Amino acid sequence: AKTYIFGHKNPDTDAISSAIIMAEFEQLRGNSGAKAYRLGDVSAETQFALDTFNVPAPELLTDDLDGQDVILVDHNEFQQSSDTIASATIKHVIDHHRIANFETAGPLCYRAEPVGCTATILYKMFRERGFEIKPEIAGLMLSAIISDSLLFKSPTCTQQDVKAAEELKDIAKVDIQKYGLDMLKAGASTTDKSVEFLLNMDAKSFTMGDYVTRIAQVNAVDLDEVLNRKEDLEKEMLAVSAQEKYDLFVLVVTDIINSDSKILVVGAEKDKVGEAFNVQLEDDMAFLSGVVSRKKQIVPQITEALTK
Amino acid sequence: AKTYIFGHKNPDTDAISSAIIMAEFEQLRGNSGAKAYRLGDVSAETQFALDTFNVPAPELLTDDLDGQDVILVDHNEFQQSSDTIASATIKHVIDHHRIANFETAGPLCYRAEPVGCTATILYKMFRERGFEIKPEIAGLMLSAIISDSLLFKSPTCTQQDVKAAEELKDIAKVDIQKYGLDMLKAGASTTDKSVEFLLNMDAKSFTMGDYVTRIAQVNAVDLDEVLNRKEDLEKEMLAVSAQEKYDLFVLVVTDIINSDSKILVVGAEKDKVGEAFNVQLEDDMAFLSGVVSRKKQIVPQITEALTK
Ligand SMILES: [Mn+2]
Ligand SMILES: [Mn+2]
Ligand SMILES: [Mn+2]
Ligand SMILES: [Mn+2]
Repeated sequence: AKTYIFGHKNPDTDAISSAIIMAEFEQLRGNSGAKAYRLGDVSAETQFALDTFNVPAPELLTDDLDGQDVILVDHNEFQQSSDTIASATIKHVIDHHRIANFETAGPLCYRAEPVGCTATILYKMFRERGFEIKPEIAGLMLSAIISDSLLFKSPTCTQQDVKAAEELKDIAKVDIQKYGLDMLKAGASTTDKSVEFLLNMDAKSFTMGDYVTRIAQVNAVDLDEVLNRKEDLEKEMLAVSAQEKYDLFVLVVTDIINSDSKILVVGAEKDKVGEAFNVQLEDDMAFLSGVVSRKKQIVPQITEALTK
Repeated sequence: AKTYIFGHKNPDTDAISSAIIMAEFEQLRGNSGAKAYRLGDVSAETQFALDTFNVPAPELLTDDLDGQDVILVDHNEFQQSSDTIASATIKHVIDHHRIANFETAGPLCYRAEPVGCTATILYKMFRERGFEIKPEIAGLMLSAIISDSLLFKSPTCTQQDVKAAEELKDIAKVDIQKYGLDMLKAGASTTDKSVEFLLNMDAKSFTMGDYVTRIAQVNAVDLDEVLNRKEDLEKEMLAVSAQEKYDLFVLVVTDIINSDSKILVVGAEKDKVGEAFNVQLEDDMAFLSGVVSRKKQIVPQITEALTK
C-alpha cells in the first residue's frame, strides 16, 4: 500500500515542508509506503529553505489517485488539491484553515487546529508520539512557521507557533530572525517577474457559499514595487477570472520588512467585498485597499462579505 | 460568552451523551459558558442510560444560533445539525463519521478519528488532559460506546473502543455485558410502534455527491420482527422520499444479540446501490439485502455506489 502525501496546488513553504514532514512522521510510525509529493512548482522562498537544510524537493505528483490512500496537509478544499482527489481515499487531513468543498465516503483522521501553520500541528504530533525530530526536519518545520506567520507578524500567528519555533531553533541550528529574514527575502523579488508569474506564484481557489474566489499572495520589500503595476495586474486578474469563471480575484501584497498588507480586488462580486474593507482607490476594473488591519484575517473576512 | 454544544437531529445515545460529556470537558477546561443541548427526542435506549446514571436530559435547543459559538459532537453534515447552523460560528467539531456538507468562514478545531464512537474520542481527550472522569460521566461514555458499537460487534468497533470501555466500567461501577444487554434491549421494542415512529427514531440525511439520501436505523431482538412489516415500511419510505425529495431511503435493521444487519432500500437510486450489496429480494419499489458483510461499513458503501 502506497500513501500519497501532499499539500495544495501552487505550494507555499508550509505546503512543501508539511508533505516532507508528514512523510517522515508516517515512516517513523511504521508506514513504509508513505511518500511526499508536490502539486506544483517549488518557489524561491521554499527553495532557500530546502537548500539551507539540504532536503530535496518532493516529487511532482503525476499518478492517478483513483483508489489510492491519501493524506492531505495544509489544505482540504478539493479545488486546492490534486486533479484526481475526488477518486482517492483520504485517510488523514492535517490543516490550519477553514473547511469547505470537502467530502469523503467514510470515516477518517481529521486534525485541524486554529494555529498559524500546519507544521506547528505536525510538531505537536511528533512530540505526542515521541518521534525523532531530525535537524533537517526541524529546519523545515521552522521554515514553514516563519513563512506562514511572516516572522510572527500575521494575524493567524499564535503563541503555540512562537513556542514551537523557539524549541526547534537549536535542533535546526539556526537563528530565527537572521535565517527567517533571509528566507523571506529570498521569495520577495518581484520587479523582474511577469504579471502571470506573480498572480500564479502563491494562488488558491476558495469555495465561499455560492461563489468561487481566487486569492493570490505576493511578498515584496515594498508594496509599491508590485502595486504600481496595478493596471497590468488587474487586466490579467480579470482575464483569468473570465477564463476560470471566478466570482472574485483578490491579490494580497505583503511587505516582508514592514508586515503591512494591501489587497487589490477584481471581479463580479467586487463591490460587495469592498464594503467590508477600507477602500483607498476604486474604479470599474478594481478597488485597492488602504493598509489592512494587522489583527483581522483576510480569508474569513472575504467569506463573510460574500455569504453574510 | 455562550457556547452551544450539541449532537445530531434524531439523536442517538452517542449524540446525547457526547454533548453532555463535552460540556463537562469544557467546564473542566475553564470554559464556563459551555452548555449541552439536544436537537430532538431522547430515545428509549438513551433514556435507560440517563436513568441508570441519574443524568437529566439536555435542554432542547430552541435559540437562534446566529452569531453564536457552537461545538458539534457526533456529526458535521449541516442537514444533520441545527436549523440555524449555517449562521453559527463553529469553534470545535468532535466526530467519528465521514465529512460532507460542512463549510466554515475561518479556521477551527476539528478532531475526527476512525473509531466506533465519539465518546471514545472524548474519553481520550480527558485522558490526554489528565482530567478526572466522574462516575456519571464515565457511565455516559460507556453507554455511548456500547450503543454505537452494539456491545463491541459492529464493523466500526475498534480496540480503542474496547480498551476505553474496560477502564470506564470500574469508574461507572457497572458490568459491561449485563448493563449493555439491558440498555440495548430497552431500545429494541419494535412491533408495538408505528411505521412512522420507527422510521423517524434514528434517522439522518446524508449528502452523497449529487444526491441526498435518508438512512434510518432500527434495533430489534429479531430481524423479522421489523422486516415482516416490509411493505408498510416501504410505503412510508417512498411517501417521505417523495415529500422530502430524497434520492434514496435506506432502513438498516440490526439484531442486538448477534449484530446481524440487513438493509431495506427504496427510491430513485435504489438500483444503483443494489449493485453494491447482495440482494436477497427485489421488485420495482424496493430491494432487501441479505445479511450484510460483517467487516464493511454501510454508509461508505452506499456513498461509493452513488459516486463510483
Ligand atoms: Mn500553504
Ligand atoms: Mn499553511
Ligand atoms: Mn449519533
Ligand atoms: Mn456516534
